[PDB]
Amino acid sequence: PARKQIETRPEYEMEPEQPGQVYNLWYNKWSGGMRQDPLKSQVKSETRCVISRDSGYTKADKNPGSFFCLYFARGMCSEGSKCEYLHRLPKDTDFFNANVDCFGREKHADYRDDMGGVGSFLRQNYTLYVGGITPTDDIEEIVSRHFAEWGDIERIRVLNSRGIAFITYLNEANAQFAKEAMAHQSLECLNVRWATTDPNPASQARNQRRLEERAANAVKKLLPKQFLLDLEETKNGKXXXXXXXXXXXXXXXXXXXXXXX
Amino acid sequence: MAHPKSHTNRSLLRQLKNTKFFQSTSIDWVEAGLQVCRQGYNMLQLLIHRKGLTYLHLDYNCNLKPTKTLTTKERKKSRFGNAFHLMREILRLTKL
Amino acid sequence: QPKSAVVQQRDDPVYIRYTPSNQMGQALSKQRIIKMVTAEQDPMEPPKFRHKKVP
Amino acid sequence: SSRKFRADKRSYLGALKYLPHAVLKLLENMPMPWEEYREVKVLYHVTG
RNA sequence: GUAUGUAU
RNA sequence: GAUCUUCGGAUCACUUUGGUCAAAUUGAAACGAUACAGAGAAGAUUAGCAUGGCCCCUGCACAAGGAUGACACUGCGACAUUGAGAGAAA
Ligand SMILES: [Mg+2]
Ligand SMILES: [Mg+2]
Ligand SMILES: [Mg+2]
Ligand SMILES: [Mg+2]
Repeated sequence: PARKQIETRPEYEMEPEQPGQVYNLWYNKWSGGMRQDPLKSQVKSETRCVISRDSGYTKADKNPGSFFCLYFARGMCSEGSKCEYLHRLPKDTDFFNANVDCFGREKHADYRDDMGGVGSFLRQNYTLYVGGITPTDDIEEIVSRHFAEWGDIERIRVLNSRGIAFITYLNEANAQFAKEAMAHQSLECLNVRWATTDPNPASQARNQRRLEERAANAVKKLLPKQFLLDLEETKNGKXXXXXXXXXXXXXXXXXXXXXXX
Repeated sequence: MAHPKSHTNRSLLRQLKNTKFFQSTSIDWVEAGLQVCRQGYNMLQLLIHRKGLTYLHLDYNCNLKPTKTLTTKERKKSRFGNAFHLMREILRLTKL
Repeated sequence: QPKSAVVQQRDDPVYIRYTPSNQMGQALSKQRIIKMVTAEQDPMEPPKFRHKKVP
Repeated sequence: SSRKFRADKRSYLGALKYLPHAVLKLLENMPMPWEEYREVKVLYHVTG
């Protein structure tokens, strides 16, 4: 099972900027004139993965608490079949915890300036910042075709004035996963970055409301059944008599009353 | 001449041998001369690069020299100190 | 003084018991015996962090 | 040069401190003219 | 027209 | 496996894994290119020492340098009034 997208792999050797990048043995990079060429100008990927075609069983699937392979989302996981990490999309079951990005890489304090491949653990982002090509208004058919495959979406926005998209996602795991796969692809290469808070008050309140709702759902399992019984009971009653009756009976507090009788 | 002080034996080279980071073996002298002479070459290179001072290159004969030719602003960064140089010229001897 | 080469091994495995306090819920106690040990620092590695200056 | 040993590189400078002490053990052992080669003993940092 | 800083 | 010794039965040996990524664009130096401007002390030229820190480089340095390294503020006020004249509100 599995597909090894490239059996061979890639070996890195270079002399960019022709006359001497030197190479800084301490931190493995080159150093010379034209730093503007290094800031911008990222070159297109050689491969993109197709989900339905490539995905399959792995050695990780047998192990309960694994991660996904980073190279799978890049579409070059030379192992493929006998890969140690999962070769699927992140579902609601997969879970993970706070300081860990879906791919296993640890999170950090507070973002990059240019918004890198991992985000902060102090704020949560289900979103993605992009920079795309603009043929006509069939862009939205193209965007919705590709990004929908990587995960369950909440809402695709596509600003046509500036070729940019704020793509939120249903599961946070898909968002981290989605960014890597989309990034460095053609529809120049798409530019993928973590999203800053969207401008204006109303929109933020709308997002805050969604996050709060998400938290409430998470809490909801936790609360005591009698407390659970109540809010639900009150909504159904929308009852008074029942409440009164309950009050009379009452007259670790619940435990103490239980202990007495 | 002082008459020597009473003391327990410290001995550095048997402390390092007691941690799990050093191992022991027996080889030829000239091998372990080259070993050092190299080790020191790198240990300076990695210092030169960590400072991002990457327009100077040490020759394999512990000889430091600029390539680019620098501004006065780029020279003040170079200005390696009384130690490093002493450490270097002690290597130049070991090499010979 | 950084104590060059002077490397000491506090090499008594410190054993402990840890009584957990119903954190989320569920399993409560058990008591779980932890066994602490000191990983013995490589002699060479220079300082592991910078001197941040804050008012 | 290679990334495979990007860990070590922190220690490698750490060694620098004890280079002058390696020179000195080495020269106090130089083999002497009548010897053809001489075998010695060594401590190495497993880091090389 | 650099020593030394400001902007991309 | 080896040594004793009933084919039972002994005895010797006991839980590895220094990991900031699992495959060098988007998670660990910035400098450089370019443009502008272009060097304290109340004429002009000019040595300097200090001074204060969320500014720092070179230096083994509690020497010394880096333009004297660079950068550096100075309304308020704890409010009385006097005596006269005019105005609007109680
Ligand atoms: Mg001075
Ligand atoms: Mg002057
Ligand atoms: Mg001067
Ligand atoms: Mg001063």
